[PDB]
Amino acid sequence: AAHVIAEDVKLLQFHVATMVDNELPGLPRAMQKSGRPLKSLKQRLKGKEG
Amino acid sequence: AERGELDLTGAKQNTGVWLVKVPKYLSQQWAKASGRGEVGKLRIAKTQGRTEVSFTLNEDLANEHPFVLQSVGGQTLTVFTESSSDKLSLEGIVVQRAECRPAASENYMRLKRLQIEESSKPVRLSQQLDKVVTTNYKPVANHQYNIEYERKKKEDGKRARADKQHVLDMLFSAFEKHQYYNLKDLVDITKQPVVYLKEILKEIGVQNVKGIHKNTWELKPE
Amino acid sequence: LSTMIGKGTGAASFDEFGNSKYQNRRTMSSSDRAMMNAFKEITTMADRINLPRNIVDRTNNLFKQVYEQKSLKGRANDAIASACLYIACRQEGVPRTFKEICAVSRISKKEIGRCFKLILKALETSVDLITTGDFMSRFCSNLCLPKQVQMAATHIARKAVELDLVPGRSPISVAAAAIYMASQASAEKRTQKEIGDIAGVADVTIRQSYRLIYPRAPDLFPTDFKF
Amino acid sequence: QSLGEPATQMTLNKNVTLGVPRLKELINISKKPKTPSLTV
Amino acid sequence: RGMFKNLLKEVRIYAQKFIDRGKDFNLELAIKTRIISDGLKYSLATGNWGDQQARAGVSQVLNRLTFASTLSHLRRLNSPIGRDGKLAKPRQ
DNA sequence: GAAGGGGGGCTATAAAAGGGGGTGGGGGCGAATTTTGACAGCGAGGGCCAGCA
RNA sequence: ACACCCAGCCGC
DNA sequence: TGCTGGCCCTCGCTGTCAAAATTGCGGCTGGGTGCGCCCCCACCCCCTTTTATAGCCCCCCTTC
Repeated sequence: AAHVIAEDVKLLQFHVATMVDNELPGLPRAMQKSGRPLKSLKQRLKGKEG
Repeated sequence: AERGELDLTGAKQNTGVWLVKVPKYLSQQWAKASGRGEVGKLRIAKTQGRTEVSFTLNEDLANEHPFVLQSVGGQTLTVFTESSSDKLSLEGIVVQRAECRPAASENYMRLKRLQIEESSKPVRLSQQLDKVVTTNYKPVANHQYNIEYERKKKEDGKRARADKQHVLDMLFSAFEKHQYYNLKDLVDITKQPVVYLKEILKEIGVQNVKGIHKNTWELKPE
Repeated sequence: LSTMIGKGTGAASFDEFGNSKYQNRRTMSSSDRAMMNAFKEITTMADRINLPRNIVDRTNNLFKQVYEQKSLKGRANDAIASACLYIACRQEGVPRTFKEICAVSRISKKEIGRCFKLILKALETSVDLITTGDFMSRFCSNLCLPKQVQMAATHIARKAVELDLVPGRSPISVAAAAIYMASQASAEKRTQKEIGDIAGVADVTIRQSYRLIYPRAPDLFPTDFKF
Repeated sequence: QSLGEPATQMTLNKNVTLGVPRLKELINISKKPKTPSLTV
Repeated sequence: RGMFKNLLKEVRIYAQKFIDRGKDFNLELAIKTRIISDGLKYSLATGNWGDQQARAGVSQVLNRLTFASTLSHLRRLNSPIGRDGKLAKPRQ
């Protein structure tokens, strides 16, 4: 169905975004099993230990 | 004259009643008396400018209770009644308020402590076991629920494959009761093997899609 | 390799009906789901009788080998699970009885017996035959009996096995018989019902072993016991 | 560095504000000062 | 309290799963002994005070360096004010 | 009616036959602060127009 | 034989 | 023909609010870990029956 394609491309949107930028407001943070929100590119470049 | 009417003759007579607070041991003694006829004597004495109210416990009931009056005009209190015949009535209006206190000063606390022992009876605390338990997960060849269920699968029996005419009559008779049915409900009512019943109803019944719960079957031939 | 999508912090991800529009699909194949549920069942089964985690990990190893052997699809995964638990308890030299596994499992003794028979036939392994002396420590300790009772009962059981009073008798029956020997000779005494409760053998089986072990009693005892 | 090394020695926070908060309030343009004042 | 709520939810799901099929259920297997025995262990071991956004550093390894260190570590308190925050008032 | 006893059923071993039911596998449903910046209201203004004189 | 997370502690 | 007040259509100061970022340097140590679920299909096991074998155990019977 068209709604299946829409929700799946929206999910892939979310995954590409959280690959690029994770700290942005609104969407939930992509996390591994058992906590530990994964270290995206912002978390690797910006800040003290970046 | 109606069921919801409250009799108001007591208010028209301007009957004045007294409301009094008493401690719980007096109530317990009055309950233990079980209405023998007398529980004590109420004493009142008025001086030239003061009043004195007290209550004396019955000597038989025991085997002084001074009263303190209080302000009443802060509220208007009246008493109504409900009967088993649903005839509501008003008794009267409270005109004086008092409270009952014990004359015992130091020994009374002892009774309070005993009531504490009467009130700390149902509260319950954890205990220490010197020995760890033995009778947990006792080695049993088959569970009681399991052996009862396996026993019950012997006499109810497996659903025998029946002839086509009888199951057709059963399914149309069930269709006469209600328009739609679920497959698991048809299996329960007709009491037939799922694959066989599905094979019989494939010829005459047809799946119609319903987005409200699931794709289900129709027993109508058309 | 996967990731979980958590709950949203901001309210900007919520739809008009809520539901946050972004949630974990959790596909992870069927076989991995089956293995995960089986491992959960193994852990919650072995915790009931308080097994050490080495036996749990050995059970998981046997379950993964059986599941990848692809021969026992026709039986409930829980049966293979409890069978692997029995195999791992056997292979560490601390065997449990079938009834003890059946107590902490939803499965009858017939099914676990047949599944154990099919595991030994299929996975091609050999297990050591049980002896009476393995069960003695667990039985005495759970019955709260001292060390002298332990040593006396173990000596009685091993002597009764080697001298041949009990042809073809189950080791569980003669083990509980040795428990009854050591119990009915000291200050502390244990009733037939307690012995059957802790061993799983029926009181008739205890009386059968009693009446068959009763002649030649001082020879089975150790050198000193303080009668 | 010759400005910020005389910043780790004075204290923090009938006179106007003075110290590290004044330094922070000066090098930021600080559109809402805490105690702005004139000298007429 | 939270973990007993979890245990009751779990035994409710188990009892429903073996009551919808229409038979009795054994209570011994119903209660998962994993939950209470593991979660309290996990919380005291890690110091994270929850079922993994909760309070952190509640539980610490005891400071066996001297007897005064042990006593001062056992009689310690802890404020929840965010330790990195550049405040002045609550610390006084 | 508690306890000991007897008789009988349960367990596994093979094998065949058909079909019902249990089981697993795949697929579908829903404790602190700054600056830049825009939304939205209120308000005034130049303009555009029909009517006045 | 790591990598995150957490805690404690040192000097200013 | 010049003058007048109505609203149209455009601009914008402003209050509050939303968005988004940052919040000392270096270091030594120990410790822990690594959603929510129903339905529809294939495929296999047990339902019978027989019999030998024996220990084990349920159930009823019997005793006093």
